[PDB]
Amino acid sequence: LLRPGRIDRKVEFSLPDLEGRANIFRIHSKSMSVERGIRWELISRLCPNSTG
Amino acid sequence: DRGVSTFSPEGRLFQVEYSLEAIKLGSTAIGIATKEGVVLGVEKRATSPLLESDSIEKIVEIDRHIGCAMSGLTADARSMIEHARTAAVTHNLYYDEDINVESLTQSVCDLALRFGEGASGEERLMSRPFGVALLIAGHDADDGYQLFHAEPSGTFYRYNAKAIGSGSEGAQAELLNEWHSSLTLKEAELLVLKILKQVMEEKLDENNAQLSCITKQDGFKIYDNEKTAELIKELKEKEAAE
Amino acid sequence: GYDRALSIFSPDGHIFQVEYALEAVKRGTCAVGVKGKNCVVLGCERRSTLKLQDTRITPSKVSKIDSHVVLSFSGLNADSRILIEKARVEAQSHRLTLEDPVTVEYLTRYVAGVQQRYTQSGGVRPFGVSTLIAGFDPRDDEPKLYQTEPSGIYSSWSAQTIGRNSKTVREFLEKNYDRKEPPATVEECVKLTVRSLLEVVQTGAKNIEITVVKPDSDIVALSSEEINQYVTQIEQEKQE
Amino acid sequence: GSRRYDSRTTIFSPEGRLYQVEYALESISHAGTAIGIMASDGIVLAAERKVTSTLLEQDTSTEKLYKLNDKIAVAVAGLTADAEILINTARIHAQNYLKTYNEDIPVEILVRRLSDIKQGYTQHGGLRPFGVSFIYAGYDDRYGYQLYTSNPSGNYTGWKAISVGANTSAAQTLLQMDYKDDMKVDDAIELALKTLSKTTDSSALTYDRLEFATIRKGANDGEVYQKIFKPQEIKDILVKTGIT
Amino acid sequence: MTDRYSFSLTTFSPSGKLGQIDYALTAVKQGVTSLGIKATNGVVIATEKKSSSPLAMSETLSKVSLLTPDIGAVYSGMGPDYRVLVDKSRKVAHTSYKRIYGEYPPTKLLVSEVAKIMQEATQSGGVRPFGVSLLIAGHDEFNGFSLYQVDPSGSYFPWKATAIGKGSVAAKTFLEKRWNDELELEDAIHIALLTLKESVEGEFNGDTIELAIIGDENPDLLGYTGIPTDKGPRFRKLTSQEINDRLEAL
Amino acid sequence: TGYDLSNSVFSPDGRNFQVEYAVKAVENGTTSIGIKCNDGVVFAVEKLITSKLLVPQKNVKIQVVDRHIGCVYSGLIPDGRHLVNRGREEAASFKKLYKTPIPIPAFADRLGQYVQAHTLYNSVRPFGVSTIFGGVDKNGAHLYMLEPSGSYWGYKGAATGKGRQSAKAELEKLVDHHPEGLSAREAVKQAAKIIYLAHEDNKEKDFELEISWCSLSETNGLHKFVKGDLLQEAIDFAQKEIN
Amino acid sequence: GYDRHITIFSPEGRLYQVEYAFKATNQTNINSLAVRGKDCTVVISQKKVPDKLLDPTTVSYIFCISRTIGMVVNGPIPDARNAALRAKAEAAEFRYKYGYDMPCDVLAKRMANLSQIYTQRAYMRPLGVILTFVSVDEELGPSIYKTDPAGYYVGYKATATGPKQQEITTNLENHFKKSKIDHINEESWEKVVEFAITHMIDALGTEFSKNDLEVGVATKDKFFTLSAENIEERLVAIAEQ
Amino acid sequence: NKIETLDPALIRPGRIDRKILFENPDLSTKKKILGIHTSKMNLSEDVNLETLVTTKDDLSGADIQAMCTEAGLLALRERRMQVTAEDFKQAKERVMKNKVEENLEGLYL
Amino acid sequence: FRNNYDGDTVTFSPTGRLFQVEYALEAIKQGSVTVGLRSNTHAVLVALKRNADELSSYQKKIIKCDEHMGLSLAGLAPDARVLSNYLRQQCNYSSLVFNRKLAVERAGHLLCDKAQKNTQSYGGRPYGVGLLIIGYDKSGAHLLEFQPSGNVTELYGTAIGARSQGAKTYLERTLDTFIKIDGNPDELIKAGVEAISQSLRDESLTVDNLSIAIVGKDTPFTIYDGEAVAKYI
Repeated sequence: LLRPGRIDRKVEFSLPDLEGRANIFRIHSKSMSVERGIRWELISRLCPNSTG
Repeated sequence: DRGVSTFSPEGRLFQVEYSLEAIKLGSTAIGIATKEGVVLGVEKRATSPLLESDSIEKIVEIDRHIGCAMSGLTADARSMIEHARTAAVTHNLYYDEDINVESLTQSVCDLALRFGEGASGEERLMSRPFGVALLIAGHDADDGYQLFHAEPSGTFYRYNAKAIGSGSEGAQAELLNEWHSSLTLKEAELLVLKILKQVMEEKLDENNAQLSCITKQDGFKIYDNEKTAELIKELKEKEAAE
Repeated sequence: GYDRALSIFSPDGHIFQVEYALEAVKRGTCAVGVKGKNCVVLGCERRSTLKLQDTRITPSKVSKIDSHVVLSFSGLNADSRILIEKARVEAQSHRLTLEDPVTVEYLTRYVAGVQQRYTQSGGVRPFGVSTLIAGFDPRDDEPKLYQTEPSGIYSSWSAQTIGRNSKTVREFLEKNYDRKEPPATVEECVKLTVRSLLEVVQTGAKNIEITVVKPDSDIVALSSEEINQYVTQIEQEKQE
Repeated sequence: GSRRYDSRTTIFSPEGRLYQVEYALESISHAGTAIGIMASDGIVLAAERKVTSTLLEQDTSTEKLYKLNDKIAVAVAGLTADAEILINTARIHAQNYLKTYNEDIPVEILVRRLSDIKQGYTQHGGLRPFGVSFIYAGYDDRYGYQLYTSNPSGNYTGWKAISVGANTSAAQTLLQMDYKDDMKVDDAIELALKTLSKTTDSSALTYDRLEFATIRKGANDGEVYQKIFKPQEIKDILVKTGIT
Repeated sequence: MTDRYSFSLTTFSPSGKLGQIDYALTAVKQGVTSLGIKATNGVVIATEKKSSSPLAMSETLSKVSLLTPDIGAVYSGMGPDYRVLVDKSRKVAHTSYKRIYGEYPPTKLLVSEVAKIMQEATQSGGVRPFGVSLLIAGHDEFNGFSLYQVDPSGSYFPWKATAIGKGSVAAKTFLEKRWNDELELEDAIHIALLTLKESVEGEFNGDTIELAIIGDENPDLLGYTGIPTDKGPRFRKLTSQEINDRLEAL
Repeated sequence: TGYDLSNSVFSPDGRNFQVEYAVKAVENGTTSIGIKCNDGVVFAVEKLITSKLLVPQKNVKIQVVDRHIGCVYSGLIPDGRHLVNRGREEAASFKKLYKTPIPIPAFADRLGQYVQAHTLYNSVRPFGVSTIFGGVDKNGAHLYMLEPSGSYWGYKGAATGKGRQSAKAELEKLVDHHPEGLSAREAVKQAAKIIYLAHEDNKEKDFELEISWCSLSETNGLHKFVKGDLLQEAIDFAQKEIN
Repeated sequence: GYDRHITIFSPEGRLYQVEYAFKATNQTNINSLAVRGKDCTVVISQKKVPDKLLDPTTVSYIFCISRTIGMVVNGPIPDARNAALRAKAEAAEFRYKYGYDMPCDVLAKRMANLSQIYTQRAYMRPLGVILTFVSVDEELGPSIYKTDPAGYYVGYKATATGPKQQEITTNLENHFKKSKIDHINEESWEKVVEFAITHMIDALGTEFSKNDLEVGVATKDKFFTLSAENIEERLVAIAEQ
Repeated sequence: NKIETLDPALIRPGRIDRKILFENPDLSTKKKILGIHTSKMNLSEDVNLETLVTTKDDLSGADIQAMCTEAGLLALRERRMQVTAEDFKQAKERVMKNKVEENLEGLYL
Repeated sequence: FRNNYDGDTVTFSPTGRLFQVEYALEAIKQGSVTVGLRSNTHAVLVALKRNADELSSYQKKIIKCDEHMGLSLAGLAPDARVLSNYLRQQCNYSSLVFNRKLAVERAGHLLCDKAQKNTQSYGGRPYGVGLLIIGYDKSGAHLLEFQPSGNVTELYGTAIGARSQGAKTYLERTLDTFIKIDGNPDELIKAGVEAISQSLRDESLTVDNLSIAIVGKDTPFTIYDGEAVAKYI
């Protein structure tokens, strides 16, 4: 299957940088009521690289 | 073993790649330099009310007109600071002259560089370049006020504004816009504290922030408690309009 | 002899050795310091359980480094012996060259520089040893209580716990001492140190040493009858 | 060739307990038993030989109890080769201190320095550490009799009774029940020989598999006298106690 | 240019007891047979010394070597290790010995010096242990005749009788019975040759069998009889004829 | 398996396998020839012109030792330069002691010890180069080759590099046809021929011919490069021969 | 595993480096024969047929150690040069200190000590050559000593080295035991040469020519090779006979 | 015991949400657990609840189960007709002794 | 990849390659691009100064050894600092004793010996840096290319760093043009401006980033930047 023809693109998805993981945290957090003024980037900073 | 000798596939030194992560854990330090004064403001780490916050230091005098901030492995950075102190005194003897911040920056990188592998032109007694980065600031006529950021790489860059430690990435993003040529000492001071609360996990206090400056008038001078408090108090009044 | 690299940084930006060193400290049996504004009070557990061990000639953890500088530890018992000798020579080297006994502040940096040299050299493993350093600065009566890490970092602390089960002991010091005003007298302060140690020791009066060091090189040791006196008070609190 | 290969014994262990030192205690317990019993008026010191071969002239050759000087005798358990180097080092150290200060070295000082050498080996020596425990039976006027033992770790601990070598627990347990604080040297002689026989698998522990020494201040005109007891003198006191 | 080793290759086995000490010992056992009987008026040391190739000179091959004119020694194990260890032992004894005493070393003393050197080989990184066992047979005033056995472990003990090499087990037992408290010099040699025949049978020419005694004193051998109160060489290396003679009186 | 890896440990056949690895570089390197002639020795080396960025006559591998020994080498280029330095060190030291030029036999003997020394070290790698060296001295013309493994012999003719196969097959027939040898002058033309047969092998890039010589009669037992009219005729005439 | 690979004592106690070294000699395929004359020591050896690249007259096996000692080396060609240094250098050493050159027995003792040392360090390995020192000592008269990579050594009445040493031994065994002579009792050294060549041709089965030869004769206070003219003159007598 | 005994695969993390790490009983915990056990042993009421806690070495509630069993085991050997204050106290020493014996002395250096 | 041999410097693969050198060639391409060209009477270096970010100031890449000699760094930056201090001392010594300036050929040769030495034995990294050494001496203008391996080679133009092929394309066409230009600084510099625009793809010059230096017959070592380089553009 790996041989060419069959598979024309191969792409590695990896755990993103701090700015993207701020964005993934951002979407979920918005949906919930929170005390506003929240620094999304603060919460992501502490977390090492991590899954969605 | 993975020595200093043996490189990564790209060709980088191992220790240079690892040291980036070491610094990241370190204490956040924020430097904005202007031609009206270098302002160094740092986060003091605290784990207890029982820790005594007077004793600890993260801004360290290296010379009469030289201030420094340290991040990385602290215990390795304590030696680094002792030798830097030696270098400065030794120059002062030879030329009867206050070392340029820039030369001092180079003299320190030459001393981190020296391993343990076993050379044939050099003295070995370490194992690696230190995996600590330092912000070396100071004043001299030629360049005016300066702020340097030394890497474990054996590379020095001069900066207008540089943030290292935990908050490296988010502080830098603001510092590009907000830093200007127009800024003076009172301007600079307020800005540093503002960035510092966003990247500080807990609240901002005058008892977990330590400010200093290098001015040419005073040399290296650590601000008392009272000034620090007052600039915090002044920043509050503006935040409550919102 | 050995000189090959062991200061090889992890890819998680740490010396491996330094991690292992931290692990070791814990195991050493607890030592506690709480300074008053008129004393430093030192408590520690010693081995004395074993019938047919003569305590007079079994070495005591608490160590004279100078008449007014004392040192206690948690960690490798082998490596401490080396440590204590190093401090003793330095202490005397100050009186020889700069004159006057070590300032406490100066001995704290000396002790720290030994650990640091072990991390600069790849050859030499850091000691797995933390120490409590306490004393009176020259010409002065101010109590200093210092703390070390085996990694080569030092700091001053109002109260401290190192060694076995720091958790229970830490939680007690956060409620029983407050930083705004230190214990007023020697007697009030001895009682708190005693109360804290018995938490993880469980009773005894024979096994535990309490050593009070007061200004002007006064080191005096509490009799077992005096230790129990404090226990007798505390039994009444626990009952009510 | 030499770069590739490693036999580093100078790794800081992750358990806080260096693995090489662990194995040297195993090796100690293969070697015969040596017992230090401290009494107010002396140290009664006795160690069984571990050879038992008949062709071998055990009689002549002391191999465990070595007299360093007048007040200090050492019993060996562990590796006999490693041990020889430390005997010469311990002998020269007591002489040098005696020369400088004109006082027999306090016991404390001597034991500490020797322990610190063992320590040094794993500190950054690169050396495998000596796999020997020594009971240093010592006297000095100030502190009375003093009894200390060493470890391959380079740690010493004082005691009023100690055992090393084989049957550490079996010997220690008997001494705890039978020895009382106040028993004198006189009792301890009788006590030592009998507990050893009972630990060992031998039906009677012969005089020729024994080494016996005492350090006592009950030698007249305020003096200190040691005597490594000769194999036949061990035999008479062996008969009294009924082992034979 | 020194090997980049900086540490002891020798490690404790995880069950105790050095790997390398065990490794060195096997060689002594594998190597050819030697026996010795300590006696009251001498010491007999005996070894097999088979032709390497008939064309090879079988006279220049030696396994007896001198340490002092009074003390001789024989080994089993690695041949090249022995030669060097002897040379070191001449210096360790003689010079240093003369400076602190100015005599020939007594046997007890000489044997102890050798023990430390074996230990230092092993301990030292980059240098693997000497795997040879030597029997040092000698005379001193204060202990009469003495026989010590020196193990490659750096340990020594004196023995009434001992054997090392392949045939050691058989030999020791044979001897054990024959050994007496009072022994004739003549009988010690008869008994020695009798056992040696059983180690490997045939080749009993006194050429291929190397025999020495630490016999009685000679101002004759000394080469000055002008004062004959001086001790002569105690050590004597026997001729082939002498051995031939012993076979008839056995 | 493991004996191979460990530098300076007997392979189970015999002799460290790294010494064999080093030989392989020398084959991959450029042609170098050394010809013993009546008068003296004639060296030629193939200098590839990869590009015209390269400076004509100026990427010489020809390095004088003392003043009467040419040295030229094939294989790993840095390794040569270290062994080249070593020859220099050795020549001077002889003149300290004995106040006169080193003989060529003595040079061949003393250079060879240096290779062996590093290859009974595990810590210091093999040399990756065969060196052709020689000159004319008081004791006459002499030609030696130091193999990568360290062996010195007299040679009528010597060759190393990729095109030694071509070089060898000619030199055997040239000696068969001329057992009385040939003058160094004629051999300037004949060196040029030999190199042309070897550039069949190294046909990928163009080349530049460089001869040097040390001759008894004509360079007066000093070593100097061949250039101008001597070199030109050698090019011109050889060309015709090989067509 | 590991123990075996590098120098250190294997579990068995075997030194694998040494075993391999003995194979190494045979790989050069050189064969030697040495006999004892009455007053000379004749050693003769093969040399592989010359290349047109090489010079056929060059030799590199023979090395004049001192006036007394000549040496012929069988084994690795590169290591033979290495070994040749140490023999001459220690030969000269003895002249300064003790005032004269080493005997044959005494030079062997010294090389053997050196060999042993080379084996213990990792970095150092035993010289893979087998060395054949020839001499006429005064005290021992005609002498041959064979010194091994191990550091092992012993004198010989007559010796052989190489893959086909097996054939030579059997010939010399026949030669010297039946007669019952420890060495050749023929006085003229020329007839010892005549005769050692004769035994070589017989034993390996292949005739020798000037080019394979190479004749070493050591005498009292001299080591010499025979001139090429003389090599050819011995051939005329050998064929008639 | 752990999720590392299983091949890990527990799907949807937030679908298994919070995970609970059991610490072992501490000093205060084992008072209460003790109180149940001592009510079964006849006449052990005499020995104050608190002082029972103090005199023993810090141990888990499981080891109280071992100790309570030890009291009855000793009462059976003695043919102690009714469980006493003396049994409960004796019980502490033998139970603590078992646990130390079972441990292997590897020597803290 | 790791594999092969590179923790061990001595040991090589069957082919004979040492992996350490391969990595060191890659290292060049990661860092600064610099181009050189020379006429018979002048020697030119054109270096693109670079930084980490905007607030960072730009940082020299030509480090002046002497009034008569220079070098430019492109692979490892700590390595270059070492060699330059070293080379400063060697020019002093040679000028002091022999009264003769350290000529560019020897200087590359002394330098090879130092790098080679660290790679010969255990201990010591290969110097990964590629240096382009210019110098003006009695025998006119030289440009040498210091390989990480320890090989020097005389060239007339060369380009180093990633995508160096573009620059070389230009220089070979105008090889003849460039050499026959002599006595002209302006002319030379103008060509070298164009050489480096071939290399750069999806990347911008800036005049302050562009740093150009000459050394020649009438000119000592001089560095020109800003308004100065605006002239040659």
